[PDB]
Amino acid sequence: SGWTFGAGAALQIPFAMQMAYRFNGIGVTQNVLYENQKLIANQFNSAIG
Amino acid sequence: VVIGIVNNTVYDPLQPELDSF
Ligand SMILES: *[C@@H]1O[C@H](CO)[C@@H](O[C@@H]2O[C@H](CO)[C@@H](O)[C@H](O)[C@H]2NC(C)=O)[C@H](O)[C@H]1NC(C)=O
Ligand SMILES: *[C@@H]1O[C@H](CO)[C@@H](O)[C@H](O)[C@H]1NC(C)=O
Repeated sequence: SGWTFGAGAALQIPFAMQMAYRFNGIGVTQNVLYENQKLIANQFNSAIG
Repeated sequence: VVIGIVNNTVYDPLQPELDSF
């Protein structure tokens, strides 16, 4: 649900879409997430490893 | 490239004006 469970309602949202909002929050356009979603996911999975 | 994209019409407010013109 992203940040919405903190505000109280716990609104579900697809993970790739909330990550796209995180990108807007850092000042990167959300198309950068969807156009590079495979790379971003690979980078995240590698970093957790 | 976008995963999960969908097809829909996107309205363009300039088109009906030029059409009427
Ligand atoms: C969205 O619309 C496009 C057409 O603009 C569809 O693309 C066609 O898909 C068929 C297979 O179903 C292909 O044989 C065509 O060559 C495709 N055309 C183009 C221009 O790519 C697409 O399938 C539609 N998507 C959905 C989910 O309906
Ligand atoms: C969403 O998940 C279903 C399986 O629950 C799958 O069939 C479908 O292709 C998925 N859609 C996208 C856009 O990933």
